Amino acid sequence: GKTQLFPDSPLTDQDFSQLDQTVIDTARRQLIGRRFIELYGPLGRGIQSIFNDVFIENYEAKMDFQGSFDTDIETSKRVNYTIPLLYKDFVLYWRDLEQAKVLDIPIDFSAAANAARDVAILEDQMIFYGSKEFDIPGLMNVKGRSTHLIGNWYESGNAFQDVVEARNKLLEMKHNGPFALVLSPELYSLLHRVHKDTNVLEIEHVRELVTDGVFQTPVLKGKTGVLVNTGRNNLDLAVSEDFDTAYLGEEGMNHPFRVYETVVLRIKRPSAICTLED
Amino acid sequence: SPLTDQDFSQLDQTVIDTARRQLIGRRFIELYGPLGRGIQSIFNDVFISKRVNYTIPLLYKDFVLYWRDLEQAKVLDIPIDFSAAANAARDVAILEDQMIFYGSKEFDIPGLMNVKGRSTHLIGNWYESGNAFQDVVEARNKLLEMKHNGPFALVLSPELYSLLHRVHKDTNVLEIEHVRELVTDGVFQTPVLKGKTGVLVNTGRNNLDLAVSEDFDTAYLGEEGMNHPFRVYETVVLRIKRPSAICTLED
Amino acid sequence: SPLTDQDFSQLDQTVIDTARRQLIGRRFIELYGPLGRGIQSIFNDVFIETSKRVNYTIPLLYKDFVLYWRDLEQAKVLDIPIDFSAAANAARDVAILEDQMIFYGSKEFDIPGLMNVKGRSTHLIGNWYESGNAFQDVVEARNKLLEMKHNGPFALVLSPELYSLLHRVHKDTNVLEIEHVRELVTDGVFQTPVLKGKTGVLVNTGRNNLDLAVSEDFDTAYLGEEGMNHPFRVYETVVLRIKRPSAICTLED
Repeated sequence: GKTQLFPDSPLTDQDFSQLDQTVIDTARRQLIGRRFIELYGPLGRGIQSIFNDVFIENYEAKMDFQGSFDTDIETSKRVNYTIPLLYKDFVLYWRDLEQAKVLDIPIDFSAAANAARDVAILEDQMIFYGSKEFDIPGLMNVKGRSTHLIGNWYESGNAFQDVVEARNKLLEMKHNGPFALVLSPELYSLLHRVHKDTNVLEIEHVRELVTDGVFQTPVLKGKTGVLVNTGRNNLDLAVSEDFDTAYLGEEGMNHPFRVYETVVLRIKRPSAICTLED
Repeated sequence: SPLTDQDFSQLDQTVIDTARRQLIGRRFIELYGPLGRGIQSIFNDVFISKRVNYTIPLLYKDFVLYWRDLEQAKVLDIPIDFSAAANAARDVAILEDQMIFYGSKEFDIPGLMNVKGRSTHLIGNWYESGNAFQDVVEARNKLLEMKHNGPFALVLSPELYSLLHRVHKDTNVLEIEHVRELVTDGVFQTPVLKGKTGVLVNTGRNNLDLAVSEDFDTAYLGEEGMNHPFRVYETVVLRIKRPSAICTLED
Repeated sequence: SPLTDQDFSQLDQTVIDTARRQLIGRRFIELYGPLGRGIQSIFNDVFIETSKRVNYTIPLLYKDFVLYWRDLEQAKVLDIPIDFSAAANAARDVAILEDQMIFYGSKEFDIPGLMNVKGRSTHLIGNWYESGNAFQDVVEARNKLLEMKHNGPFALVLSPELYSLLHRVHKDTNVLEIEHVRELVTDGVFQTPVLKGKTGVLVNTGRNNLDLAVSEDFDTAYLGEEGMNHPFRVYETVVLRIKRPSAICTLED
């Protein structure tokens, strides 16, 4: 196992397994974008860049008697994306490890949770805004997406009207699949009032149209939201290496570790995204 | 055949799963078997008997796989991307649902919302409480007066389906739970219908059915410029035998 | 017969299912067995509050449909299942005729029906548009039936209009009138299109009050080839015996 990878590690196989379990459990509870985006299978270390095809037009099926000789294919542009690396560091102290070993006390993996939280926050930020250095577009700044302006959401019923208008805008472009809604926390809290007309909570009424769930993320500030047509053919996440931990070697009698992963986001059809902005 | 049998199997499964998750009409309409390729037209007897002939149409959509990506896939031993196949399969299902709910004006095939001999019900303002229940009850009464007492299915536009999500006055229950026992075959919604429209249909293979010749399938169009084009196709048609067993909630 | 055993079995199954899902009277009325074809008349003793014996003649109900040789030839060539569609229409028509005979009798054979027998109770209904009136009317009808030493499980049959009018919310109550009505009527509430307007019937069920004598159930017969086509006929022989006319209350306008 991980002991073979780092034979000079203070921990044992059980401790490494517990650390990995803690890291993955902390990562799972914090990842928002992975709740409605499919994962392209783990490729491996044999790749360092990916290819993305961006479409600009949509064609529908045809009805005929026997068929046709010509083949109709939409025009697409090919681009190259560089897979970035995201990582964080934490330290374990020798005195605490020795005391736990001599007292037969379970080891406290608290810094690993903070490292995993920071890595997850960085990944969410990259997904929702893109990497400026590598020039990778994000959900809220892609080119060719639809834009909607929201009104005053303090008055009851306005949010439902805005969501309906965004859905109509997305539907007029031959997009009928299930939708997902992501909001800033300030707007998310405003949906927990009582709809006077229907005598129900506004969030419950909104959840009827958005059948893939409504989520909120802290990376969005102020009045900000996005409506996305869920589908593998529309957007995807390519993962080279998932969340993992590495031992950096002893230094100053203290043992540092690193938590790292390599992911990227591919947007195929920018027309399947609507952004609700102030 | 650039792909081996495993890749073809995954392609077929991907197309089938993508199509099945989107189809609405197949959830409450029976199929008249996979007849085969030996038939090209069907006969319908409207029992009011009048015999008509319907020509079975063909629905298809094409996509393409490139060879560089495939070769890299076998080189690196990684799963093959099939996003284009799913994107193609979605549109075929959408077109099939549109044809089922509105028919083809060029093939001269009636749809559920425009067939002759049906019943029409004018709905009221659904923004209040209880109006939807009254409208559904009246539509079911109209259907019942025509010697039709069987399982019923209700299909609504998303706007009306959302409007149904309210509180039934004086009983403190959701109206949807008060409708699900009258309409014992379920309530469905589909984006095909626009505005405030709906349909109530008495199910049963003796009232209406779907005749299919070839189900969803994939065909290789042959190599072209070292690439690989593919086609996704199917041949289906809808027969309505008792037009009186349909009530359209219009506005 | 052009059909083999399998097609005959399928035809019988289709006719049986169509008849079973369409018959209303058979839901709350007992059957006096399959008697057979050795009996052509029955005896009914009416108790009036004594016994009067009356001879009833068993009628025959039938309807004909046809299969076209071109369709069976095409189905045989293409190896596709045959289409038994006219049989469903014939079975539906026969069932409708039987229900009409049960609820109104035959004037030719002077057999009384449920809504026109002599020695029954009649109740005049009010305006059922207002909430609560129907509950009061049903309660009063059951009270009328109660002061006759009749307390068995009751059954209610209504016209579709009255049946639909009953699906509102009871005034000053959370529940609908359907539940309150079904509380009193423990044998179910049925509706049929045979009744027209605002009419209904409340019947104290039981073998000793009324029953059905069936000499031959639903069956199919081959009439022989004609014009290369194939006609068939669906038929049955039933009759209704009412023994205690006092156990019926008819709601009329």
